[PDB]
Amino acid sequence: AISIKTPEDIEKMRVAGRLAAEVLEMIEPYVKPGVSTGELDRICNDYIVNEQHAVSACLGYHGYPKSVCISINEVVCHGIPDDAKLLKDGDIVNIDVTVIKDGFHGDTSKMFIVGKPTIMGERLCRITQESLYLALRMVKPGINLREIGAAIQKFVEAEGFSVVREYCGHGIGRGFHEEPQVLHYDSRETNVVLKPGMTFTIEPMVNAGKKEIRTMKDGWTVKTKDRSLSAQYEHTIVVTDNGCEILTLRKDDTIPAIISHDEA
Ligand SMILES: O=C(NO)c1coc(-c2ccccc2C(F)(F)F)n1
Ligand SMILES: [Mn+2]
Ligand SMILES: [Mn+2]
Repeated sequence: AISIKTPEDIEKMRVAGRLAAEVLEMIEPYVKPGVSTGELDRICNDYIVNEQHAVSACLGYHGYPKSVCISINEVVCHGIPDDAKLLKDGDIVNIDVTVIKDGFHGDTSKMFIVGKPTIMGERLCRITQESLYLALRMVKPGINLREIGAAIQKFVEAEGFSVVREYCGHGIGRGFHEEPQVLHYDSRETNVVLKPGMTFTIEPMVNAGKKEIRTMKDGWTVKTKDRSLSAQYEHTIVVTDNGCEILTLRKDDTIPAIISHDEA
């Protein structure tokens, strides 16, 4: 079933979501040419543990050995922080954070552009964030999750990009992954009517090239099959009585935290 969070549960999701957003805000001035993804991981984990008094949900997840995932360029997801992998001018890089605080999870990611943007890098990051934002503006009681997936896929494909099918957003709360599955494309299997107090993520992975992906021999790193660039942004939300509240909003987001469809 899909759990409906109590007001107290929602407040705990606000705290966890704020913490996960705050990791992303904290790490920003370290994301520069020449830094290793392994150092960025250590800076995040020390912050989560020592400052936030929280835990990373990534560490030990199915045996995953690091505290965040960092995905550069044609790495779609689950890039493993490594001391030998250096950021460089023109890179696009996703940093994906999940923190557990007081039993609740907050899950969020963004792209950073390192030094001077690529014109595809700029555009792929912007359109991927806008695909997330257009989905967030659709969330309100009574809409079907299926409409939202279809809208994201229409928007991304109109820009000549593709949506990765293997991964989806998800319910979230005391579990890192709960019902429902939030697909970022249209499917006949999606039939979920949203109600106030559902909490879930929207997190499209968008390739500049074709949709197919492949996993490296390391068992974790996922890349586009065509080696096109790939981008992702993720927010955790709660459905409210007339819209949604974005639990993981950052100062650099350009969508409001509270979206309401009442008035009109
Ligand atoms: O919901 C997720 N990210 O937003 C998610 C789901 O599984 C994972 C995953 C999968 C493989 C390796 C590492 C991870 C995780 F550590 F959780 F980020 N992330
Ligand atoms: Mn995530
Ligand atoms: Mn997620």
